[PDB]
Amino acid sequence: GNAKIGHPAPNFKATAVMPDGQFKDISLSDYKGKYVVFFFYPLDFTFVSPTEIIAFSDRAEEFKKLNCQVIGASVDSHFSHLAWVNTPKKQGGLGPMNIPLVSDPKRTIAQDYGVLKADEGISFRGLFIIDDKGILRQITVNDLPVGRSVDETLRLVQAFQFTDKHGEVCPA
Amino acid sequence: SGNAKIGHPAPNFKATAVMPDGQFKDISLSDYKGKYVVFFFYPLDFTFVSPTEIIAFSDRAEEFKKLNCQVIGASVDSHFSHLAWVNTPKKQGGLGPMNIPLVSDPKRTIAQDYGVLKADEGISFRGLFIIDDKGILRQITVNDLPVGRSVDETLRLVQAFQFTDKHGEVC
Ligand SMILES: *C1=C2C(=CC(=O)C(O)=C2C)[C@]2(C)CC[C@@]3(C)[C@@H]4C[C@](C)(C(=O)O)CC[C@]4(C)CC[C@]3(C)C2=C1
Ligand SMILES: *C1=C2C(=CC(=O)C(O)=C2C)[C@]2(C)CC[C@@]3(C)[C@@H]4C[C@](C)(C(=O)O)CC[C@]4(C)CC[C@]3(C)C2=C1
Repeated sequence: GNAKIGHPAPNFKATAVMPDGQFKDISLSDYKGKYVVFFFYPLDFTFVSPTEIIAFSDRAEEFKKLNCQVIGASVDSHFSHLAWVNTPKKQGGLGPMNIPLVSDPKRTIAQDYGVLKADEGISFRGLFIIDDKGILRQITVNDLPVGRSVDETLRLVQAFQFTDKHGEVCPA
Repeated sequence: SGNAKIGHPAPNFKATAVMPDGQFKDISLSDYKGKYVVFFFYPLDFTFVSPTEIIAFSDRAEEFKKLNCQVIGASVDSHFSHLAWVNTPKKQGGLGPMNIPLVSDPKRTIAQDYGVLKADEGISFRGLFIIDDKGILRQITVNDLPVGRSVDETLRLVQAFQFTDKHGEVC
């Protein structure tokens, strides 16, 4: 792929299901000026991914206080994403979302980020931290069965922002 | 770039390491088949953020041993540089005695194989890799230089891969 630490994160333009439940075409570059956590999950209607997606959505306000946009993505269609959102939470659905979910049906976004599992056409569990100038700061890739931690992601986002700011702090 | 791919054999290496007993030894990743491995890079010796990470992994090595997991650190510095840093007491800014081996990658080929060499600076990013007991790469972590890693998160990951190893085995 083309995701390199210290280089601009690969842009994308893709259809996402938005928190209001409608579809919108969004780009990574829409979020310049804010940190971005961009994470891939393999497929909709699976059993590890919902724990992660719901945790990032549930805790979205902790990312907003860090001026950080969270974006999820999978190769499944945006229609499939919405179907999972609309499945009742008590029956296994995602329920209402506080984060957008991108659809990568051509697999080009997962390829650009180096996380496509080529022999199956789905993404590994890749997570990327992109700073407010668009520069990639952190790469995380898990094999399919093992989920990610919102606590760890918050730790990293905050730590990068602190080290970003150290040199402009008042010298008193 | 690099040859580290999830679900494929982790790139092998053979390199001089400073072992916990203070001796040099040429070791290979394949020496540790039968154990999980946490293999982590740091940019260079005698720095500020890196010793806190290295000491944290060394101090907590028993928690990895209980998971049948070997921890190995690495940088492009010479094996003499590693040994001098170990022989510098922690209270004077050194590493002090270590419970983990520290690999020397002076030709930068290990960092290149793992995709973590920072071009034109000749140092590695803060890369960390989790390799299972069959030598297969399960997890990739790469931090830009300013931000360190968490032993807690690394243990959570090792535990989680070992958990999922307990179902779905075909052979
Ligand atoms: C941080 C602060 C400063 C004052 C201050 O009241 C304050 O609240 C904060 C947080 C000082 C000490 C004030 C003076 C400057 C800003 C100077 C002066 C300079 C001409 C300016 O006014 O912008 C240029 C910047 C410079 C040299 C650095 C910061 C600070 C020393 C300063 C930072
Ligand atoms: C599991 C598998 C094996 C191959 C394989 O392609 C595969 O998909 C799975 C799930 C191997 C590596 C194949 C060879 C055997 C089956 C051997 C050979 C043996 C003669 C047989 O054919 O059954 C006897 C069993 C033996 C020695 C152990 C398993 C495996 C090494 C194997 C398991």
